[PDB]
Amino acid sequence: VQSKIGSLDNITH
Amino acid sequence: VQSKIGSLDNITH
Amino acid sequence: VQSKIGSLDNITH
Amino acid sequence: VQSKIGSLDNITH
Amino acid sequence: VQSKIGSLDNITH
Amino acid sequence: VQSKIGSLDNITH
Amino acid sequence: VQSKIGSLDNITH
Amino acid sequence: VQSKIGSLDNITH
Amino acid sequence: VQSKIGSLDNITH
Amino acid sequence: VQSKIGSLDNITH
Amino acid sequence: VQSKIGSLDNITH
Amino acid sequence: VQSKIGSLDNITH
Amino acid sequence: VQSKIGSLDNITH
Amino acid sequence: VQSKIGSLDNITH
Amino acid sequence: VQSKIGSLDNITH
Amino acid sequence: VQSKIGSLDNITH
Amino acid sequence: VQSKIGSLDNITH
Amino acid sequence: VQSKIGSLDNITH
Amino acid sequence: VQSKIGSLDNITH
Amino acid sequence: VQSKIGSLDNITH
Amino acid sequence: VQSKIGSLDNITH
Amino acid sequence: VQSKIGSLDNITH
Amino acid sequence: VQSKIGSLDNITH
Amino acid sequence: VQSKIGSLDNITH
Repeated sequence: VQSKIGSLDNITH
Repeated sequence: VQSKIGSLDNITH
Repeated sequence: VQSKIGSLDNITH
Repeated sequence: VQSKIGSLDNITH
Repeated sequence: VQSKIGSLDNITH
Repeated sequence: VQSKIGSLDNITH
Repeated sequence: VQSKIGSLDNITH
Repeated sequence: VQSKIGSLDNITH
Repeated sequence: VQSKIGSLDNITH
Repeated sequence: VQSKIGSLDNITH
Repeated sequence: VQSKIGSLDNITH
Repeated sequence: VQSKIGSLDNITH
Repeated sequence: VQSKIGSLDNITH
Repeated sequence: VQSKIGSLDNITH
Repeated sequence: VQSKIGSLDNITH
Repeated sequence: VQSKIGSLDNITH
Repeated sequence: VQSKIGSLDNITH
Repeated sequence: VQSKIGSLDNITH
Repeated sequence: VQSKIGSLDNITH
Repeated sequence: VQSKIGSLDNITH
Repeated sequence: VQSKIGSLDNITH
Repeated sequence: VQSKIGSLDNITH
Repeated sequence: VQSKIGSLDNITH
Repeated sequence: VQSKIGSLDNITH
């Protein structure tokens, strides 16, 4: 509700 | 509800 | 409801 | 489910 | 569930 | 569940 | 979503 | 979401 | 979310 | 019962 | 019962 | 019962 | 399941 | 389950 | 479960 | 929900 | 929810 | 919730 | 209910 | 209910 | 309920 | 519901 | 519910 | 609920 997700997994290999 | 998802998985190999 | 999805998986190999 | 979601309700008497 | 989520309610008498 | 979440309620008499 | 309400009831008596 | 309400009830008596 | 309310009830008597 | 009701599932292999 | 109700699941393998 | 109700699960292997 | 009802109402008038 | 009812109401009038 | 009811109400009038 | 599941009702009026 | 599940009701009026 | 689960009710009026 | 089991497995080796 | 089990497994080795 | 178990496992070795 | 009610189960290895 | 009610279980290894 | 009610269990190794 009225929320936001920028990212969950940023995986740099 | 009135929410936003920018990204979930950003995987750079 | 009144929501938006920009992206889910951005996979650069 | 059986809710009121993302709505506007105006009443005048 | 059986809630009022993200709504506006205005009443005038 | 059976709550009032993220809402605005205005009443005038 | 990205909308506007100018007014709902304009009443002159 | 990114919206505006100018007014709902404009009443003149 | 990133919204504005100018007013809800403007009443002149 | 044993469902997926209004949910989001993302699986990356 | 044994469901996924309004949830988010992200699985990266 | 034995559900996932409005939750977020992130699993990275 | 594997049960028996002899009688429910015996009404002598 | 594996139960028995002899009678519920015996009413002599 | 494996139980018995002989009677509930015996009413002599 | 609001049901009668495997029950017994006896009503003498 | 608001049910009768495996119960017995006897009502003599 | 607000149920009768495996109970016995006898009411003589 | 009013039944009988003589045997299930008679194994001779 | 009013039953009998003579035997289940008779094993001779 | 009013039952009998003669035996379950008769094992001869 | 999802039960084993008034049943017999025999397993031999 | 999710129970083992009035049942017999025999296992032999 | 999730119980073992009025049952017999026999295990032999």
